[PDB]
Amino acid sequence: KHSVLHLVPVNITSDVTEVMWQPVLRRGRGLEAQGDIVRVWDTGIYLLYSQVLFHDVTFTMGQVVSREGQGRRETLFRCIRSMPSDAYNSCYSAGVFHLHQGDIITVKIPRANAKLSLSPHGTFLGFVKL
Amino acid sequence: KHSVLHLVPVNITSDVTEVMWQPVLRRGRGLEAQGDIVRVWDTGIYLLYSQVLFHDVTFTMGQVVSREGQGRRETLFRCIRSMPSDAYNSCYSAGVFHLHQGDIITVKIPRANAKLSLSPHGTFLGFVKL
Amino acid sequence: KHSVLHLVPVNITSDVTEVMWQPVLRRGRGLEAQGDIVRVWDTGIYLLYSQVLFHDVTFTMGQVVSREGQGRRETLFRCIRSMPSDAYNSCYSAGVFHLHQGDIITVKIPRANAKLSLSPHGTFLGFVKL
Repeated sequence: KHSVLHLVPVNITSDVTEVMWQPVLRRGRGLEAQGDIVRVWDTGIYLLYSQVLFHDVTFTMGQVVSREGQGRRETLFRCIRSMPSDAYNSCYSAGVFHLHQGDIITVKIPRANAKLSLSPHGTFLGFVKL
Repeated sequence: KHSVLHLVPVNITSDVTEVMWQPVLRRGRGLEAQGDIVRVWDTGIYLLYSQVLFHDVTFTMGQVVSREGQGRRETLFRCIRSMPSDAYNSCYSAGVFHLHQGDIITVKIPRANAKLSLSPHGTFLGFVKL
Repeated sequence: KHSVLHLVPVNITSDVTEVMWQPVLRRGRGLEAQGDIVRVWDTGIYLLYSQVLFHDVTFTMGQVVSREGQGRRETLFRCIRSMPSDAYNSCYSAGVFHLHQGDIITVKIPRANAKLSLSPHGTFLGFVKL
């Protein structure tokens, strides 16, 4: 029986845009959403998945998922999508990573006031301890 | 040892298009494909993943994955992709959700006679009990 | 506690382009990267995920993930993405498959000298025994 956390947006805060996250599914207690980041309390291997739904015209959009721990900062994975010059695209990515207690997980979109959907069905972030 | 179900198309039936599903991998017995829906017999937390391969010209395409249970209907997640005006795009999404026995899982594409691939390598639906 | 393998590029080798893979996370011992393929030593059910980050102009890009075992060759899944005529797109796909010891897993891009990113955050391949 695995520990899990599935998070959806509460609001979008504006080089960078981030998402304030709220839990809608939680089992176990080794992970905690604290506003726009997720704290890791339990060292382990986790499946981490991220989707962002973008509405921006023209430019390449994508999210970057990173870990910052005892002294260093590391990108884990990124999703990238070209947008039509006209409108709509979800960007999903996921992978398996060793996370260390004390780690902070960030999901950042490297554009100002990025037009991201608040919809829980389109933009979400989650974890499964493996 | 986890219960799992991986499903692929048998045919595509035409506001809405759906897929008739057939199992190609099954372990355990808490899930059942019944034509264009999947019944959940066992309450639990599941990773649910969905890919659809689209061939439509011009318009935004995407699939919507939902649960209908004791009295209510809920979208779980959606995938969205703009299509070139020219041709080809897979749309993958997945997440972790608490499903209740008696639940019906639907995968719907909100366009008439949507040009979806029957290929099992391009359009598929699956579950892993966590 | 699941066996896992997360692999990233070392270099890209040129009808076909493949990736030479190196492990960055490994638990258990039922899987082995050997250059551009992955050998399966342990029969089981695995979540297999693949992302490729493409930089090619114009044409439809995508990767194909296959298994070759005792006498037969089988596509497992593929990801497909149209590219702008202008630039950038990640293609992620994943699914659950029964793999047999002795199996060889391949990730192929069906274009010559495909412009793929070596970045470990953009192009990766992984496995979780279920």
